[PDB]
Amino acid sequence: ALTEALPKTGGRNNRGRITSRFIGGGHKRLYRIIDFKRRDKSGVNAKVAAIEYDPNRSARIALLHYADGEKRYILAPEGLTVGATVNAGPEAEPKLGNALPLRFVPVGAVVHALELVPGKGAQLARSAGTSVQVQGKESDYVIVRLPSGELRRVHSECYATIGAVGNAEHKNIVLGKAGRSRWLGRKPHQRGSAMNPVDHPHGGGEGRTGAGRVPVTP
RNA sequence: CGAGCUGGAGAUACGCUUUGACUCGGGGAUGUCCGAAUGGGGAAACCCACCUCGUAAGAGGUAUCCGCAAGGAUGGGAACUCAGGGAACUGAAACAUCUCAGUACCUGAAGGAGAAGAAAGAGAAUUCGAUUCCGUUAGUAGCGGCGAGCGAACCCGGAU
RNA sequence: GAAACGAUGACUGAAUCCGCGCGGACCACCGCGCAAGGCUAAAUACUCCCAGUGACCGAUAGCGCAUAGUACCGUGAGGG
RNA sequence: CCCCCGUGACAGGGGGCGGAGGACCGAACCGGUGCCUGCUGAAACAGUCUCGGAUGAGUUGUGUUUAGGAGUGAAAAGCU
RNA sequence: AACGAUAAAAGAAGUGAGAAUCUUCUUCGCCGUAAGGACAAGGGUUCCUGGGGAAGGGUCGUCCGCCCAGGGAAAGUCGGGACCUAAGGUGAGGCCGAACGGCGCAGCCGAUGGACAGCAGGUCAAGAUUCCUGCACCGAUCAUGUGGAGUGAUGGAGGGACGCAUUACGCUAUCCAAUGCCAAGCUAUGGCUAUGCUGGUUGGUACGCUCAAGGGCGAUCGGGUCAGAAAAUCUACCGGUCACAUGCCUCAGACGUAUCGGGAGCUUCCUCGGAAGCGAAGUUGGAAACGCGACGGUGCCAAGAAAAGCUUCUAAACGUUGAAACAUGAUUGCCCGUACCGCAAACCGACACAGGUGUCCGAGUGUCAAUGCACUAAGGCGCGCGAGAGAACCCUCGUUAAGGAACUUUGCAAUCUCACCCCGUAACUUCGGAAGAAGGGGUCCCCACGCUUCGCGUGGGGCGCAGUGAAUAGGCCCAGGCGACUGUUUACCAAAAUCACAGCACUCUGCCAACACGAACAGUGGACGUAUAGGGUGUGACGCCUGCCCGGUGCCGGAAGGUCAAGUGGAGCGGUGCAAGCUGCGAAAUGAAGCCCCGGUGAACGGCUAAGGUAGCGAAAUUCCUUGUCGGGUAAGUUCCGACCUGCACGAAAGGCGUAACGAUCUGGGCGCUGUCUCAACGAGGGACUCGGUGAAAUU
RNA sequence: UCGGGUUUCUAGAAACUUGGAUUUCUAACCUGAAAAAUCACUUUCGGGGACCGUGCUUGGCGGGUAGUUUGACUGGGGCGGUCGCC
Ligand SMILES: [Mg+2]
Ligand SMILES: [Mg+2]
Ligand SMILES: [Mg+2]
Ligand SMILES: [Mg+2]
Ligand SMILES: [Mg+2]
Ligand SMILES: [Mg+2]
Ligand SMILES: [Mg+2]
Ligand SMILES: [Mg+2]
Ligand SMILES: [Mg+2]
Ligand SMILES: [Mg+2]
Ligand SMILES: [Mg+2]
Repeated sequence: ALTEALPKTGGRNNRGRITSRFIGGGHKRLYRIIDFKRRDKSGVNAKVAAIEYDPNRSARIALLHYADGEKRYILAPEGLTVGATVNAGPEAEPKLGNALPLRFVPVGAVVHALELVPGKGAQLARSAGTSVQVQGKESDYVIVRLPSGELRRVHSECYATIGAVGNAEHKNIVLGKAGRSRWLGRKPHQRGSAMNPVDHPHGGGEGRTGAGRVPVTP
C-alpha cells in the first residue's frame, strides 16, 4: 500500500558534468521517510503494522505505530511478524529489534541499524541482512565485527537494533538479461581497453592487451 | 533679424506673418514606455500589487549600499591614466634560460588628464635639493645559455 | 651571482635620544638623510568632439559608407 | 490456482484455466541491408524495388542541463 | 543540356491587343489513414475585395502565394495572466573566491503537470465555445426576505497523488441492413413500372412514480497520554456497540412529454444569379471505440510528480438585538492570443526544392483480422513548357523456342516461393525449441440437408486452361567459421567476427568512505545510499574446465641494518677594528616519507635465464614452404569438409576446448526456378531525334 | 618518565626551566539530535579534540598535463656501412 513518503529524483552529477560514471536508468522511485535514531520515542511499544518492501534500500523495511497514534518506518530486521510489537529505550529487553543502547547490550549479541555517533541515527550494518556482531565492552567503547570483517571501537551512547536483517539476501537474484540493469543502473561500464589513447589509459593497440593496469584517469 | 515662412522632398489643400513671423542665440516649462533602472515579475520596451492625496480623470512614493540626519553612491564614455591578473606565434636559423613582454587580452577605480610629490634621496662636490616631460649623457656603465639580445643613472641644457 | 636596497607571503620581531637609515658583501673611519600619517597645482598623455590648414584622395581613390554598418550572410559572437 | 493417472524415490506426463515474455508475423513509427538510379542531382546523401526492429536497453514532444584540451560517448577518436 | 517525379487529358463556351496554359460547363484520370480535415510549432498579412501585368512564376499569362489601395481579425466561461508547483533558474542574512566571480535554506521565477464557470445553432466577400439569436452557468457587490446563530486562520490533519500488463459487464459517437417512414419524378436502349431506382431519416435544454448496468459507502460513544509546536468540537491510535445481502448515495445512458434548432428538398425573382421565405419523416433490427459508467476486476515488479484549489480543527479575533448559509431579483465582467498556411508552392531546407516536421479526426465494399491490399464517398488534385516522330543508345518494364548457372570474383541480379485451412514434419537439444522444418492437399458457383449464424460441414450438379481465379503475399535444405542471445556503432564509402550484455573474477572503500567536479578548510555528485553497499579493471549465457615460472616490473607486508632534506646543534677557519663587538664560511651529531633490502601475490604487468607448455585444439579468421599428403563431393575442385601433424610464429579468464538456439554475419554444397549465360528477339513506356517558347555548365 | 640548563638546601633534596614521547584532559578548533530546515543562537547537549585540516617551508612520487627533442652522407628512403687524424 505504501504511504506518507516523499518523491526522489534521478540525477548523476552536480554543478556541471557527469561525476560517478554510468547510472541513469531509474523508474521514478519515491522516497519513504524512515528513522534511524528511534529516540524521541524511547519508552513506548508499537504494532509492527507491516513490512512494506521499498526501493532505494533492499531491506524489507517495517511499518510501526508507536502508541501515541503516530507513524514510522523501521528497517524490519529478520523475523518480526504480521503485527508483532516492540517498545524502546534502555528499559528495553533485547528482543526482535529494539531501540536500545550498547552497554545494556549482551556479548556477541548480533544487532544492526547500529550507530557510529550518539544519535545521528544508524550508519552501520543496515543493508541486505548484515549482522553486526558485538564483542567486548570497553571503558564506554565496545568491540565490534562490522560486516567488512573489521574491529572498530564505539561506545554505548550509540543505540542499535537487535539482530541482523535479511531481505533474504540478493541471492536467487541473477538479474537475467542486460536491462534488468537498466531496470536501474546504466550504459553498463565501458572497458577502457576498448576505448582510445584519447579517452582512457588502456586504449590503443590494434587487437587487445593490458600493460600497467590503472583506472580511468591514472 | 527684419518681411518671409509653411522640415529633407520637391506634392495638393488649408494657412502664420510686420498688431513683427521664420531663422539665430540664451534660460524655462512637457516630456509616455525600456534601459544602472529601484515597487514586484520579466523572454528590454510588456504583466501585475500596495500607501499616501483625489469630483472622477487623475498625482506622488514604494531597490540596495552608507550614514541621526542633510548629503553621497550604483551606469555610461573613442583613445589616454594607475592597479589586479597575465599569454603565444615569434628570435635564438632546432630547444627548455632567455627573447617576444609585463606586449596582446581580461578585470577594477577615476578623471580631464592621471599618476608621481616635499629626500629616512641622488651622489660625490663635505654637491644638489619635491614629483612629471624633452634634449643629451649612452648604446655608455652593466646585465646576457656572458649566445641571440637587452641597456640604465648622476652631470649638463630646457618645459614648468 | 661575492649581490645592495626596495618589495611582500610564512615564521620571528630593536631602539625613542653620545638614538636610527643609507652610501650594493662585511668592519673602521669618513659623508648623507631621518621611515611604519595625510594633502597638493604647473609643464606630460589622448583624442568621441570643433576650427583651420595640406607639393592629401577626387568616385576599383578617399572612412566600410558622395553614407549604410543599411541591403545582404550567420542560431550567434561576428562579417558586410 | 482446479482436477486425472501413476508408481520402482522418481520427478512426471494429461484434460482445465490463466495470461507471461529485451517471444513470434506485420502497418504506423523507428531504422538503413543489397542492387540499380542519381553524380553541374528533384537532394551538399536521395529515390524505387529489397531488408531489420516493432511492450521495448522502445519512439517522441516541450522545458532544462552538460562544452574546446573541455563536454559527450552501448566507444568510431565518433558527435559537439 | 534542362524546363524539377510517366497522376494523362479532351472538347465546347467565354474574356481579351493578345491565350495549349485565365473563367465557365461537360467528359476523363490520380489520391482517399490521404495528395481529405483539425490544432501546435513556425511565417506574417500571404486572408477578402477591387485593380494591375514591368520584375518574380523554369514556356505563356488576360492568372498568382506577385505589384497597389481599401477592408478583414470582437470572449466573465477556449489558452494563457491576475492561482500551483516539477527539473532547472534564481536568492535579504549565510558559505567560499586576485578581480569580474562560484555557491547557497527560505522565498520568488519557471509547463510541457495540477487547478477552474457555457452548450445548441445562425451568418459578412473575408471572424466565431469570441457577433446575433435561444436558454445557461461562475465569482463578486447590493437589496428583499427566510434563518435566527457564529464565523471559522500565512496554523493542524484529510484530500488532491496518479505504474505497467491483462480484462468482466452497460453504453454513447459512429456505421450497416430492410417491401420501415417521408420526399421527388423518370422511366424507353430487350426487360422492369414498383415489392424499381435516388435522397433524407435528428441535436440543445427542461420536467417526467419509466427502464437501467455500473460505480461509492461505515457510524458513533468513550478512552490513552507519551503524537499532530500550541488548541482542537478534526486526525492519528486503543476499546465497547449495529452493519452477509440488503441498506442506502449516485446515475453512463435509454425511453416519454415539451420546447428550441436543424432537416431531403420546395416557391418566386434574379440586375444573370445569388437572394429571400417554406418544411416532410424521425422506424425496427444488427455492428461498435484506444471515449463515457469509473477513483471497476485481477496479476505483476524493474514499485509508480509537488503545490495550491479543496472538507475538516481550532489560536487569534468579531459579535453574540442586524452571523455562517439559503432563495429572489439588481449591478459587475480587466489584460494578451483570436485573419490566412499549417506533412506544406505560405514552416526548416539559398529555389513556388521528390527531403524534414509533434498531436487529433480519418467513411464504404470486399478480404479471418487491420489504421493492410484493390476499388471508391466526401473532400482534394491531374505535379505551371507544349506538339510531333517511333532510329542508334540509355533508363523502367512484359513475354520468351531448345538448354537451365555452362554466367561469374560470387546465382550479385531477377524468376521460382508466396495468403488462410487440413494432413504431415528429422538430425540436435539447455527439453523451451529447432518448425511456417521438409512434403502433400484443399480453396469458385449453385441446390439440398445437418450445424449457432456474417458463415461451416455433409452431399449432388455446374463452368473455365486457370477458383487467396485481380492486389497485398516466406524459395527450401545440408555442411562449417565468428560472436551465445534482444540490443549498438562509423549523421555524408565499414552493422561486422566491434561495442554492450547477464554471469565470473581481481581489487579497493566504515563514512566528512574510496572515488570524481571545483579558484574554494565553499558547495556537490557518489548517497538522503553504510559493505549481500559504493569505485576501478579485466572476462563475457550455460557446459567441462583453467596448467607451469614471483628472477625483471608493479603492488601488500616485514622491517635489523645502508643511504637521504629542511631544521636543531658543535668544533673549526676567516674579514675589519684600538676594544667590547660587529661579522663572512662553517662541521661531527641528531632529523621523516621513500630508495636499497628481506618476504609474498598471476582471473597483477608478464614469460612458458624464474621457469619450462597439464587438458584441449592443430596446416586453424592465426601456416611460411603449401594447391602439405590421403579421404570426401565434381567429369574435372588452389578453394570447402574429414583426418593426420613436420603447430614458420595454437593454448587455458588479451581465457582453453564445446555448445540447442539466434545472425540484413562470412565460406562451401545441394534441390527448385530462372535471360546470369549459349544469344539474343519481339513488345511497352520515359529520354535521345524534329518544330515552337525560355536557356545553363564545367572549360578555354 | 626520559633531555640536559639555572638557582638554592645537602650524586641527592628542593624549586625555575626550557624539549621528545606516552598518556590524559579538554575553553579554542571540530561535528551530530532538539521547538525554529542552509545559517545564528539556548542549552541536553553528545562525541572528536590539539589530531585533522588551513596557511609557510622540506624532500619524494607524478606521461595525469604541458613545452619539446629524436643528425647527416645515402646512384630514391629505411636496414647495413660511414662521418676526425696518418
Ligand atoms: Mg567616373
Ligand atoms: Mg559613409
Ligand atoms: Mg511485408
Ligand atoms: Mg533551493
Ligand atoms: Mg514530349
Ligand atoms: Mg517527316
Ligand atoms: Mg525472415
Ligand atoms: Mg552478435
Ligand atoms: Mg540483431
Ligand atoms: Mg608528451
Ligand atoms: Mg632513431
